[PDB]
Amino acid sequence: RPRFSFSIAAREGKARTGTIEMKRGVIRTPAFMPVGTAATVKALKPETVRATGADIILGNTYHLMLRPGAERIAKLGGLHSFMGWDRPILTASGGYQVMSLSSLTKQSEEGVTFKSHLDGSRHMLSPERSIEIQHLLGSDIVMAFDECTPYPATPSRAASSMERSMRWAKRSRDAFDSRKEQAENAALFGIQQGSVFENLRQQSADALAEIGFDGYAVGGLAVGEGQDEMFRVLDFSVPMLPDDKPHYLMGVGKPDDIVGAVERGIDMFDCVLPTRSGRNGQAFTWDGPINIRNARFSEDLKPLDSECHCAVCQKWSRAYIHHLIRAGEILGAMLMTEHNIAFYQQLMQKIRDSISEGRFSQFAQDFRARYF
Ligand SMILES: [Zn+2]
Repeated sequence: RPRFSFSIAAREGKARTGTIEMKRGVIRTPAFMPVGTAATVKALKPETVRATGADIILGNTYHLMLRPGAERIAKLGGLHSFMGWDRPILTASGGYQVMSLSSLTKQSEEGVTFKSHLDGSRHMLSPERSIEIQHLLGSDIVMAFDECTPYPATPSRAASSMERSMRWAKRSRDAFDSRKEQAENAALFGIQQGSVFENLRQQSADALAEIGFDGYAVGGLAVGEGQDEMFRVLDFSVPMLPDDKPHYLMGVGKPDDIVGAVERGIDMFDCVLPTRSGRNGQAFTWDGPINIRNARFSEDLKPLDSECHCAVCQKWSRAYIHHLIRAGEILGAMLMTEHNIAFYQQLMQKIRDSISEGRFSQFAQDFRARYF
C-alpha cells in the first residue's frame, strides 16, 4: 500500500532478508530482477515471468527511449499496461547503455549526447531528461543518472567521474522531486561510484546519504575487475551505505556472484545472463551450468535439473530441448529462458529461507561445493 517501505525480517552476518512494499506489489529480498530490454523479458509472456517467482523486472531507459519512445509509451498508457506487467518495474537510467551501445558519445557536465545505434540519433541524455523519460515509462523504482567509471581507472579519473555523478545525483533528486506524481508513487535510488578506491567510495556514500535516496545501488562493478576485486570492493563499500535501505548490485548475476554478494549485504540484483545464456544453449543447474547443445544430451530423458520445479523440467526432457536448440527452434529459447529464470528465482528463495533460518553460511558453503 505504501509508496516504498523496506523491512528487514532476518539477518545473518552481513546478509539480510526482508521485503520492499510498494504500491504495485511486494518485493521479497534478496531479490533478482529479470531484465526486460525492449519492453519484453526475452521469449517470455509476463505471466510466465511471474510464474517463475519474479516480483519485479528491470526496464531499459536507453533502449526504450529509441524504440518505441518514452513519450509514445506514456501516450499508450505506460510501460506496465504496454507490456502487460502489473507489478513493480525498476528502470535503468540509460547512462550505462549509452556509453556501451551509442555511436559518437559526447560527455559534458550537462549530460551526454550520442547517436542511436540503429537509425539516425535520438540524441540527448541528462539527469533531468533521464528522470523525465523514467517518469513517462511510469517506473516504480527510478535510477538517478550517473557517469560509470571504466575499469581500470586511475584515482584522479575515478575521482572526477565519481564527483560528476554525485552532482548528477543531486540533479536527479531535484528533478524527481519536482514531479509530484512521480515523487508520490515512485522510489528513487542513488548510485555509489568510486571504482575500487575506498576513499572515493566513502566520499560517494556520504554524498549520497546527504542527498538522501530510497535505495542505494553499488555501481561500477562487474565491469571487468573479476570476482575477487568485486568482493573486496563490496566488503568495504556496502558498510558505507545506510543499513536500513536496500543495497542494489547492478549487473551482477552469475549464481556464485549473487551468493557472495548477498553475504556482503546486497539485497537486489539484475542480469541478462539467464535470458542470454538460455538463447545460447546454456542452462543453469545446481551442479553447474550445462550446455544443452552437447551431444551427450541427445538421448537424455532427464529434465534440465532434477530438483527444479519449473514448467520446463516438469514437462520436457534434455533430449527434446537439446534438439530444439540445435534445430534453432524458437521453443528452445522459450523453454531454456523459462528454466534459467525459474532457477535464479529458486536460488533467491533458498537464500531467503536459509537467512531467515540462520543457516545461510552453510547454504552458501554447500551451494559452492556442489555447483563447482
Ligand atoms: Zn527447470
